[PDB]
Amino acid sequence: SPRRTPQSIPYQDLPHLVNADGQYLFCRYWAPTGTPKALIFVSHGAGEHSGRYEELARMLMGLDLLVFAHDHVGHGQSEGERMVVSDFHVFVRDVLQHVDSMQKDYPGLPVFLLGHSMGGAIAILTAAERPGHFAGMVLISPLVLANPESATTFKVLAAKVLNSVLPNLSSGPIDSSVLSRNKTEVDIYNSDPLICRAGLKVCFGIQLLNAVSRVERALPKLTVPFLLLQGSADRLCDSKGAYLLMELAKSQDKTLKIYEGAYHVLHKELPEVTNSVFHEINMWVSQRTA
Ligand SMILES: O=C(c1ccc2nc(-c3cnccc3C3(C4CCC4)CC3)oc2c1)N1CCN(c2nc3nc(Cl)ccc3o2)CC1
Repeated sequence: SPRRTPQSIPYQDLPHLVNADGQYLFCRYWAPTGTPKALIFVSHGAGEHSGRYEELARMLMGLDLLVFAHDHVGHGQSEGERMVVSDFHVFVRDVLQHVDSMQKDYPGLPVFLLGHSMGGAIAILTAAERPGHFAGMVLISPLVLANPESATTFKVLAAKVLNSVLPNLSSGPIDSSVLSRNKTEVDIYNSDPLICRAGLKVCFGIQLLNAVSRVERALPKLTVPFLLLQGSADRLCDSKGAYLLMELAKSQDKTLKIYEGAYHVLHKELPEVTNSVFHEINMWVSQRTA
């Protein structure tokens, strides 16, 4: 009987890739009609999925890039216990597998990464693993420094799980309303059956803590060009992290745009913010694929 997504759709009916642990990842592609100028992988965040990037991906495809993505293990239409990961590096390993597969299929093209939130930490660690190989990285509110208060509170729970055997302990859910000022986008997020909005399993939050630690160690060695988009009112990925990334990265091509008063999900924020975000990514990628 065929392997099916967690929503019961046979993988044989969907674009997919099998990762190094034998788990099926659901994949998406947006390719232009002409010859592609470059490849770009879209790296989604915690609890969400690649389908949330439809509009951004179609904009990038319109610049003649071949955009590709997958749902990370434990997310969306990919396999794995929901919101569990044996180690955070699994996400990076799987991105690298998909990139390597695509570069075989479409050789000679430069490859970019775009990542948001947890997906931005994944993007940072992916570029850091392959210094010199990626042409550029677009980061929308990447997880660099967590909100200090939320992180300290969580670290209490983390102390229980790290010192005891408590496999089912969970944090309280994040309030989706404090992550975008656009109430319609919040309602869409709350309506999407592929989003996990349950409280975070403490074991997974521990891997996010590992992600923050690894990102810190990676920054002084990062050299990839990057565009960094950050809201000043981000209640999850603290803006201090974006400033620290600008300061500590060794990249010779680094740009920060701060959106004053904007919340975390900048590409699903108020129209004037999101329109700027799309425009600024368009300009930055166009200039680096000319
Ligand atoms: O990638 C992440 C993401 C990043 C980092 C996180 N950290 C925790 C977390 C959860 N529980 C306890 C503690 C924590 C900590 C971590 C840091 C180490 C421990 C912050 C203390 O959850 C996170 C989630 N996201 C992207 C998708 N997502 C979204 N998309 C949305 N679109 C709209 Cl329109 C409205 C709303 C939305 O929300 C949600 C955000």
